[PDB]
Amino acid sequence: VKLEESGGGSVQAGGSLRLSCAASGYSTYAMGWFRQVPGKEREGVARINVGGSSTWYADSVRDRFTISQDNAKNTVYLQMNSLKLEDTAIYYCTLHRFANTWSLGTLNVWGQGTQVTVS
Amino acid sequence: QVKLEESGGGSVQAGGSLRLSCAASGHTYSTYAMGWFRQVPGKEREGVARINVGGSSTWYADSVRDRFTISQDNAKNTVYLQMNSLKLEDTAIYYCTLHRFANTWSLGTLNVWGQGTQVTVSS
Repeated sequence: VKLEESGGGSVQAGGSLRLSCAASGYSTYAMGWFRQVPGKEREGVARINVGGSSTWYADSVRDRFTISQDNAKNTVYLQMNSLKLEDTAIYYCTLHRFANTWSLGTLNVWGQGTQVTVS
Repeated sequence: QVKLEESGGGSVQAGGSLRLSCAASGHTYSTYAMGWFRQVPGKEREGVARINVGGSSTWYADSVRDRFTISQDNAKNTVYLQMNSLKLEDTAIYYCTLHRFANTWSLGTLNVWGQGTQVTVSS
């Protein structure tokens, strides 16, 4: 399976950006984003069960970001709003068959990610 | 040193398709980022499409996702950009560009650059 990522770049504090990630190559699986701020370890940001319904957000982004899916297109979307300097990071699309394993990162499929720079 | 050899592009009516290609020669890494930026009239260059040569991950600008597709021939250090459903405002100079690192690639500044290939879209 391959991951096709979109979006990112620079944005003014308080603004918005939209990411997307399409997976190509299971009927249901977990997909979403982790991020890595320079100097920090990578951390989960948001997940959705593609082909299911459940979502998860890191408390630091809940109510500012929205994750959604297009299951027919095996694609997820991350609407990032109210951006803060602390959100500057590489955002990585990542997938696993199972949401519990997805949370750990270690066994996931990983994209090369996209930079988001909040000024 | 590394040289980027560009081909493709040209002119088409809106709704049509064009392809670009770019081959790197010289010192290349085991994996590296290659793809295109473009410079539309009045604007500075902006990232369009990236692939991890020697890997599989791709990235697209939001404005081109789904219409454009980037692919590779890893062993030939070549990438390809298939542009479908082209719009007037896809008119631009398209530059092949390379960096060792995908996230540095996105900045442009530190990349190796091709000469650029014109794309024009007529109504």
